[PDB]
Amino acid sequence: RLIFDADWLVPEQVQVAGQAIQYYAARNIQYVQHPVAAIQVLNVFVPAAYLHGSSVNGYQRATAPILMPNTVGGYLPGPADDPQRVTWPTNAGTIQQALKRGYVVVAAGIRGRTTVDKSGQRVGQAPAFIVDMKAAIRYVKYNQGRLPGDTNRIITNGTSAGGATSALAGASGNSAYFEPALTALGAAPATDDIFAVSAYCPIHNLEHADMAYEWQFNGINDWHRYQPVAGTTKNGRPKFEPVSGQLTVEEQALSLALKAQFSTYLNQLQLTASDGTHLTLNEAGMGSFRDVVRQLLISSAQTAFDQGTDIHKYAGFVVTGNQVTDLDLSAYLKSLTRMKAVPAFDQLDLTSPENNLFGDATAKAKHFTALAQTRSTVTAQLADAELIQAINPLSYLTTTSSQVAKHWRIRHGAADRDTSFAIPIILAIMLENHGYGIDFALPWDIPHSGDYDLGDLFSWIDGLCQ
Repeated sequence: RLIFDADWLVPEQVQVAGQAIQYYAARNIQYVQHPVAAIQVLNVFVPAAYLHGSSVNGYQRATAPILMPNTVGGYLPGPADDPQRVTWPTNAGTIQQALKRGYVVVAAGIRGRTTVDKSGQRVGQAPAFIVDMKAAIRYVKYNQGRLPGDTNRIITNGTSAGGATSALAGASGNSAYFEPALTALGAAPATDDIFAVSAYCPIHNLEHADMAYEWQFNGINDWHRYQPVAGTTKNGRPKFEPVSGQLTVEEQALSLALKAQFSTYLNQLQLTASDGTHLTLNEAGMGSFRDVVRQLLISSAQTAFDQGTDIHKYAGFVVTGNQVTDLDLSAYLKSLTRMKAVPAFDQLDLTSPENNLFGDATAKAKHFTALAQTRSTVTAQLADAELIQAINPLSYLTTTSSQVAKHWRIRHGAADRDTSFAIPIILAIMLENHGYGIDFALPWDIPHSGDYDLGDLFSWIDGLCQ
């Protein structure tokens, strides 16, 4: 069972800039013996050359990297992708380019917070998303040789909640916490540690995201965002409407308290500089850690400016000659604007996507922080601490309960306000602190999105594999 049959691969082609990309596809493959939702299937795409004993970009059937992208967003279900898919959500263009690059692609469907089983019961809440990702990885590795590509070169990719999925897969290789769930699903008898991690704006470290958000936006009392509404625009993308508001005095009080506590949290992480010096924040949110955030934004501006991009758009920067020499971070942030209210993730009334993510068999949603549980405005339960810890990529970096991928590439746009810049920065520094390879950046004027720099992503991948 769960044996991949190469006879399932059928010839296909997709046009890419007047150039035809030939490949083979094997679709809707069940990757566990006992699935609980229709979405639990995966698609396999292989450059045609690998069925001819030939090569592509230096790769061959036996050596080709296996890109495993997911379409998870908002911790909702993520259907198995396809290079010919055009319906939102999709990263079809990335698969097209990957195949052209010579990569094998296995796109697995992933359960989400809204997924229900055969009796109408919720079966997609935490930790379903990572369990499915692992099951798919195990299916791939179990089928080494049968499936084209090098199973020792699996590289996950994802955006937003999907970025957290990718990061978690890389950080929690062969963790025993997920064995019971994987066993129940009848997942393939193989490992799930991967080669590398690609993650765009990973929405992770949820239990500390509210504190990080306020450390960043406290003092900015108006918020602005677009909320999805009924109806869809081109290719299934939901329609959106602008919504804004002003923080109540109570929210402002909560904001200050959350920002204050971020100092304690950040300091106890014991993050360090290359020379071992401890990064910190004072009671007012100032300090060596704040300088790192400032410098990343300065570097972001410098990179864009160096390539001919005009950076006069946001406030706060100081330019001397051709160099960005300083930044009034508070000014930049006000210019950027606040997106979410307070708390930004663990809402007191349990109405956020994250609250729903932490619901379970009997609770539609739960709190995942002591603060929101204590100040809940509705009857509520606090999610299991062990579960919260288990889905936080960071938990595995300060311990030895898994096999962590050695290569990481993380991106978070400088215009992305879905979570504080501190969130991805913490992951990046912690990875460096524990000896793991990390390529990190805050791309100038890039919003909450991903897969916008394929040239660099693939160059990074080829660098690791060649």
